[PDB]
Amino acid sequence: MHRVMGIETEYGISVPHQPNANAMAASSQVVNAYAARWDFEGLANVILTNGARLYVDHAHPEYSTPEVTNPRDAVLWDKAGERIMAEAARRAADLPMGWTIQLYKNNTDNKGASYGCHENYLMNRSTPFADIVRHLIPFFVTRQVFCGAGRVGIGADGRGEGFQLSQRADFFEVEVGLETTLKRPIINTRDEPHADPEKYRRLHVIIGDANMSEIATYLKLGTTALVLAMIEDGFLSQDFSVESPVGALRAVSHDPTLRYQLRLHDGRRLTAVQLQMEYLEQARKYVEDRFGTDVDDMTRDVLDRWETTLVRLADDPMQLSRDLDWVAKLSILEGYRQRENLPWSAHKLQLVDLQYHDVRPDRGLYNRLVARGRMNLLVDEAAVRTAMHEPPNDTRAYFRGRCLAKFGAEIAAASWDSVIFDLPGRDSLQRVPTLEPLRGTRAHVGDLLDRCRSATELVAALTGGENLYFQ
Amino acid sequence: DAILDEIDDVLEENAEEFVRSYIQKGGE
Ligand SMILES: Nc1ncnc2c1ncn2[C@@H]1O[C@H](COP(=O)(O)OP(=O)(O)O)[C@@H](O)[C@H]1O
Ligand SMILES: [Mg+2]
Ligand SMILES: [Mg+2]
Ligand SMILES: [Mg+2]
Ligand SMILES: [Mg+2]
Ligand SMILES: [Mg+2]
Repeated sequence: MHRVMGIETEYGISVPHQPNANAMAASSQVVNAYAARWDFEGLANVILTNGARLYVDHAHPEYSTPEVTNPRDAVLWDKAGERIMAEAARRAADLPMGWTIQLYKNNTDNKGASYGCHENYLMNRSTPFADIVRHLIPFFVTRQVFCGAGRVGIGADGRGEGFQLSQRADFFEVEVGLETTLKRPIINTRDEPHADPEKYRRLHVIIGDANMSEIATYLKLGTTALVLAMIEDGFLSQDFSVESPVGALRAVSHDPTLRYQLRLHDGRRLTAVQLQMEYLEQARKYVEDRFGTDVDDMTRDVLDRWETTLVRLADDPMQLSRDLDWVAKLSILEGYRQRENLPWSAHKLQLVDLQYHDVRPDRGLYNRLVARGRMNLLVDEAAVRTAMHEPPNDTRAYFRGRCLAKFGAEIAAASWDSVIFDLPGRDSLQRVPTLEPLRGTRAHVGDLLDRCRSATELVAALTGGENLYFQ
Repeated sequence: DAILDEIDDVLEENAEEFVRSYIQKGGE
């Protein structure tokens, strides 16, 4: 099983003791200090040689992975984004302005502002949206039991005291809608696949916290992809719908003892962990029914880790302190509460909540846990460093990233669905559409790119071959 | 434990001022 997917992360940005600084200028310094331009057809907005987008969005620097086909690669190129952000801030410190810029891979300032970590999944256009909604809402209400990054403060304005599973939960207000910045919906309806809209839907998911833990990001993307396969195939016969799902999202988040019971329309009363176990059981039956034991290793691994995590959550969540963000964070928080007799209103607990997500290797608390061997990893650092500058081989990001690496000077602009060349001795720009996400791969264009010594040679060889290499 | 000492070594200075001044623009 594969599925085209990508992750967009808006980073928190802080520039203390700089009265000239504003969020837009600081975000631009980050984007510009790291590094062709984006093809909208005015903010700092670049495509990287790994096929990712790095740009200023809503006064935050944002990193959007290249298109990938599986959740391990999603983790890998998303983690590369953290390294890119850290390096970009270090390079911005060398700009004439000399600002010390701090970046946070989180989702709130604990004072009423939230910013987004969006997941994108490619789906069949034919899948009816009412089934997408009714099967995903209960899954999204409950997957925070392993996806949550943890938060100190209850309520969007942070005025209630205590710890909760997720940063995003208090900001959601409706079940379905177009919004992403206010009155946020559990299911966002925007459908912009940057691909053939007769074939594909792009599902745009906005409810997840950004995760530091690679295991959490892996489960977030991998379990969702399995549930989408069941929805596409019409496999789910049960009704998982719950009463008052927005209220249930908040109540689940606000109970880190994991005992709150959802009230299902069919009469059942299940905790969030129990409802997740129902989705896991169906996913196991789905994979057995479709493939037998001919299951690909990554699908088997996602199922095994999903089940193991849910079993441990129902047994004792604190045994997952090396795997899940909210557990790792809560373990530090409770350590200080015990050592220093701190109430939940203590400012030191707020600082731990935020600094956990600092991208600096020397100062971010998640990064310190990794350095001390107190966090389980999924990928190794050498591969993360390579993914900062090399694209995935099995999507159209391959063509995009390799063109920029090899012919960057002659790339006028690029986007998810095109690369635009500026060739010497030509008054017109050459737009190469890359409309299919699973074409333009190394298997399609790698040898061609190897043997072309100039962008003029490449565009010549691609001419009239659009319906071979890219669609 | 050992890890709370490592965290204490790296926490931002002026913790109450740092938390109060962490104010972000809304995003998506
Ligand atoms: N056809 C597709 N299906 C699924 N994901 C896609 C597709 N095309 C692009 N993506 C992913 O969607 C994300 C789009 O990021 P971005 O350009 O920030 O979107 P937006 O303009 O909606 O904020 C990227 O992670 C990218 O890899
Ligand atoms: Mg975006
Ligand atoms: Mg955005
Ligand atoms: Mg509405
Ligand atoms: Mg747009
Ligand atoms: Mg966006």
